[PDB]
Amino acid sequence: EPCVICQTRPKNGCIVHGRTGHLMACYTCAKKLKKRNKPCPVCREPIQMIVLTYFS
Amino acid sequence: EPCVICQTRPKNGCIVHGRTGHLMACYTCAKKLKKRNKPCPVCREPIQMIVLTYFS
Ligand SMILES: [Zn+2]
Ligand SMILES: [Zn+2]
Ligand SMILES: [Zn+2]
Ligand SMILES: [Zn+2]
Repeated sequence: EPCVICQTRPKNGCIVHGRTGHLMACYTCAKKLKKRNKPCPVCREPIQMIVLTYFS
Repeated sequence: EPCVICQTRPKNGCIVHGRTGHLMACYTCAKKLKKRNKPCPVCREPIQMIVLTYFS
């Protein structure tokens, strides 16, 4: 299923905080949250980085 | 599908290199690769870090 935010792009934007990540959003939408200094939408941890994730 | 290495755990071990990640192994198997100084199994980039990834 697509990014829960835009419903258009795949869930390829891994929201990384320490050793864990929440993957529920696209890279574009996750980056927007990081750039706006917003926390992770599912766990409220501050975002360290967005990783463009490929499901090999 | 499960981790392509152990066939037991989920694909929750994101192999991070720069801004991208390859997600095909579990955290346990991916950590073994990083600890043994192995590159990413699909792209041969050095592994910067393993992120335990939850698919939401
Ligand atoms: Zn999106
Ligand atoms: Zn989170
Ligand atoms: Zn495994
Ligand atoms: Zn790779």
